[PDB]
Amino acid sequence: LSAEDKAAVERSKMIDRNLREDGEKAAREVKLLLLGAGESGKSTIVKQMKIITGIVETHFTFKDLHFKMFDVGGQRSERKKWIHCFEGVTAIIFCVALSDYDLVNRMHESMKLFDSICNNKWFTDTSIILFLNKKDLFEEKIKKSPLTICYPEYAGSNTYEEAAAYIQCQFEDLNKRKDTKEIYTHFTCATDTKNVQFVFDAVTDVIIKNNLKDCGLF
Amino acid sequence: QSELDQLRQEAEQLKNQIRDARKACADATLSQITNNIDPVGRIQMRTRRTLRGHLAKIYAMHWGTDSRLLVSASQDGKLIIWDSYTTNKVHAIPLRSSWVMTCAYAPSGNYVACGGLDNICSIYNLKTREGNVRVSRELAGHTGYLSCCRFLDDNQIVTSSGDTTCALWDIETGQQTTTFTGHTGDVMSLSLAPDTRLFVSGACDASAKLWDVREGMCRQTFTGHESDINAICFFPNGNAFATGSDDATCRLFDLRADQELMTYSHDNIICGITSVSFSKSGRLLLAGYDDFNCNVWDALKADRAGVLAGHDNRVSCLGVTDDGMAVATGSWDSFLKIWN
Amino acid sequence: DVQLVESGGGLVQPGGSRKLSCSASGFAFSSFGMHWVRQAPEKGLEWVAYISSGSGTIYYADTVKGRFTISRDDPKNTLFLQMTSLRSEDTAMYYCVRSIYYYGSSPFDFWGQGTTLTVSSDIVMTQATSSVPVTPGESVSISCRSSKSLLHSNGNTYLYWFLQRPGQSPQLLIYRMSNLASGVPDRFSGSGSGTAFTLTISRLEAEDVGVYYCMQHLEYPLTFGAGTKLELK
Amino acid sequence: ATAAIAAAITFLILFTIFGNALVILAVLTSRSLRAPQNLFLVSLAAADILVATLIIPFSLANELLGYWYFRRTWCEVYLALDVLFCTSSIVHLCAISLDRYWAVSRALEYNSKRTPRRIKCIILTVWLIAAVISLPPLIYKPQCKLNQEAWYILASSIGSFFAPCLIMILVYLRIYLIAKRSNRRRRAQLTREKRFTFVLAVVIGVFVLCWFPFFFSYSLGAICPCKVPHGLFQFFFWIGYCNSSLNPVIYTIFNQDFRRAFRRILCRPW
Amino acid sequence: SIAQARKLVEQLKMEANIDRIKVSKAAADLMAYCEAHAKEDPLLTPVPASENPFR
Ligand SMILES: Cc1cccc([C@H](C)c2c[nH]cn2)c1C
Repeated sequence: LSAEDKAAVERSKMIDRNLREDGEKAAREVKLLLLGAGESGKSTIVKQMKIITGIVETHFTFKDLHFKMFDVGGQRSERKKWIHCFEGVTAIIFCVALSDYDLVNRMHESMKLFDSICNNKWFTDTSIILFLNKKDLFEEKIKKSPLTICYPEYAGSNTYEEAAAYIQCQFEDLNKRKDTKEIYTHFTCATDTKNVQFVFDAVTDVIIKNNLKDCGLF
Repeated sequence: QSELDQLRQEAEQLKNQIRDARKACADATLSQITNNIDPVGRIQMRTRRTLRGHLAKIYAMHWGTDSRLLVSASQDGKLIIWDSYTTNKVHAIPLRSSWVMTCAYAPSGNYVACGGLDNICSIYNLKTREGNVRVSRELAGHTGYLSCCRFLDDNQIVTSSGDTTCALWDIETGQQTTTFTGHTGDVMSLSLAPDTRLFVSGACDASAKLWDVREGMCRQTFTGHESDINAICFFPNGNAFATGSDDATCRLFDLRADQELMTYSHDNIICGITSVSFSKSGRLLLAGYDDFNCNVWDALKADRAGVLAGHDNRVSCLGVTDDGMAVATGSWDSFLKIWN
Repeated sequence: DVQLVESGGGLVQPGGSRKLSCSASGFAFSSFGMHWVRQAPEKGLEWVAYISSGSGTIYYADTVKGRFTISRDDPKNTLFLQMTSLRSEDTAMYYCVRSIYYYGSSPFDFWGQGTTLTVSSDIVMTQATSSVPVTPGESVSISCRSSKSLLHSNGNTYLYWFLQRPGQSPQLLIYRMSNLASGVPDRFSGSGSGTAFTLTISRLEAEDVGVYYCMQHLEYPLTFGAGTKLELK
Repeated sequence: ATAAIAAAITFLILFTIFGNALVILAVLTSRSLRAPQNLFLVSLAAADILVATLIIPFSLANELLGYWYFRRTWCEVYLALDVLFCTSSIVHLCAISLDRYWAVSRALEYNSKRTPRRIKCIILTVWLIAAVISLPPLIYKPQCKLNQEAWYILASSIGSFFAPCLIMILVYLRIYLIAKRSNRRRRAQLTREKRFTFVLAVVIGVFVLCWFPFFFSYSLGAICPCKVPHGLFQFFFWIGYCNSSLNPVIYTIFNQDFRRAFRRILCRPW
Repeated sequence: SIAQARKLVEQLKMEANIDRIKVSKAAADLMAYCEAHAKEDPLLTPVPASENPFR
């Protein structure tokens, strides 16, 4: 037996060890997914996230740790047949704009888009994070036209603290499952450090919860 | 005046005059014919191989030429050229992308191809004496996502995307030859005739269009399903073809009689049908479902002739060789197994 | 298109110790095992050593072990051969050889220039007789008969037909007894069964005359014969 | 009479056959358990089966009709293996505890360092530490007793139990403080708090009530060469044996992935 | 607008001249193809280890 199989199993083992030592390098790094809307805010939040067709990755670094952003909006097709291929990710970013309420049912379209991702059968473990862009641009929106244009079922004041909190309250009360994942929300800013650092901390909490998923302390 | 509504009513008029002309001709059902047939027996078959080399999902597989070599794809951007006798792996191919939807192998044995969400069908060489794994060509003409692609020869390939279309490329020139526009839903998969003259395309609009290769126009459009269509394979003679859907009903269409013939209903679990396969000489239609199973339907009895064991995740691709001696199942838990 | 770089030296008295180098360019050097083929001036080929790809398999012959050492440097793409305690009967022409071993591969498919060094129970193979008159149009039946049966129920039969052109390095013709090498015409129709072998060369043209070697590769070391060359007369 | 009790000990051996190697199979054929924190559990199961199949039948032969036999020079080898395979188990337990501390104390920049090469380095390091503990019964020189000079028994007792037990107590108290910090819609919190309180209570309690009285009786004999009742000492020795059986129960049933693996193993015959 | 309502009418007018086959004849063809090649299918009937390179 094993005429030249003693040299064939050597090739069978070399590029099998290569698969292991190349898969560990891709499995130890953390991945962050990015949904959004139609050209809403996925260009402003990637101004800091730049560097070290279909979908294109974004491989930047922060505190000597490489992140991989996976865009979605480049796919001009349906979502029912490839959203299961993007599982195993740590954090899903769902960037939402605020100044698109007047143009038409755009904010009402983003609510049922947020509803389809929080009740997905494949994303029942990955925690989702939503941004709220145009923080300074939404402050001048209320004095011309309030938020109560197409809301007869809700009454409130015309202050900026009430308008920014009700959008955060309406998005958070959409998930049917509340035990596993926890929706995070952060208003953006014009700075560079505090725009991503909370997101940094957010990913930290997820892995801590993932460790509480591992030790059984959850 | 306003004859656009009349042009819309001409569609239903020509439908009722042409497609609803199957009342005095489509009379022979498959219960009077299949009464005096003989069954195949309870098929007891077990796994002979277990290819534990991958680390991600597997939903792309195509055989070799002499029923020897496997082509498999993972979600790490890795192609593996498996051997089916000694559990050997020959070529490990790193990829520029990471999410692979389909793969194919040449009918001669030289080239491979793979594609995914990056809208690039990359054709690679294996017989290169200078840097054994290298990039031959990278085709790109779609704006959605590549779904399934199969070879015709060492110079052409038939690809299909989610752009409600499918195309026939050219390896020698690098451009495209034709584009098969005129489709409504998302194209999911395709199969082709063994003499390579007619190919059947999949859909998400519950249709199975038989196209043409040379002339560049559509030939036949079918119906019958109430959901999407995930996998279509073609009969080894040229008469029929099977279609798998998401309502646990695998149907068997027909081209000569132009009538749907047999339905496969699984009354236990109503999960989808994500892979179909024929045998060598019929009478054994293999079907990989979403309920962690792999069932064996009969081509004339429509009862299950034995089951197959499952995995930790769903069986997503099937395969029967050119001679008919190896069934290969590929699931999402990296356990590409080879049955009897 | 690929290149193999070698060097040379002078005559060495019996009792020396040197190092030879083989460099490669044009292909990936890491994924090929490396042979050393030593050609005596009496036309008889013989084998020295083999190193594998993953540096875990080093093979020698019977009368070779002990005083020879092989090594390789993959970022430098070089092959080093340290020879100690040289004699007056082990100095000859050398060849550094790339070879890969998988299903559908071609071992001994491209050799190199090599070096010149001068001074001053295996498997029995039969090669007789190296004097056959050929014309441009005459066929030939080269006799190469083995003793051990090469039917492993595998079913690869491991015999290799090589052609040596006069003046340059020899090249492969037939690998695994029934295939055809890349860049070789289809005149070399070879076949056989178990023990018998036949190399039918029909429609001959007077441009590829040389020495025909048949090599047996079921067990180590590499067994050879004596040589089979043609003639115009 | 007595041997039926030993038959229960035999049943004890059977559970060490049943659990540990099965846990090894739960690492071998899995996809969700490919994470590199399970090599510690593989080495712990290997250490437990090396406790069982090498030490426990000879202990059963030694306790029943007490005198040492089957050779003359096997006494030192048996004492060395008995110290080695148990000290290895204790240091694998404190290594699991330290890895679970380093999981949540530094979250992001530790996963770039938690490589299986580092895990194998920690495993070989703690096996070499156990070998250093088990060496001074080999070097420096019919009842096969357990007795050495006063310099070794204190050092071996401390470096076997009293430093890893103190490290595990401080680590799991820090884990309890972190899990109290990482908890803050109310009925899913007040029961979750009792859940991880019960888990961190059982993990820190079964180890203490399973090892601490034997090391207390083993350390009072060098502090005060005063109480030798010879009744509770052998019972504490068997209680010290019992963790080689109790290890697959604690560290596996509290996770969803190990329970899913046990379910897919035990559902295929049924 | 007009072209998408015209191409469907052209497709329905080009899918009219099809000389179809009787359904019983097309079923007899599929029956005869499975009957004639019933001994060249080594998956319907198992083969021993001498006729199989797997076992
Ligand atoms: C110091 C030390 C370290 C490890 C094991 C032991 C004894 C032999 C024991 C405890 N339980 C099982 N055997 C000692 C004394």
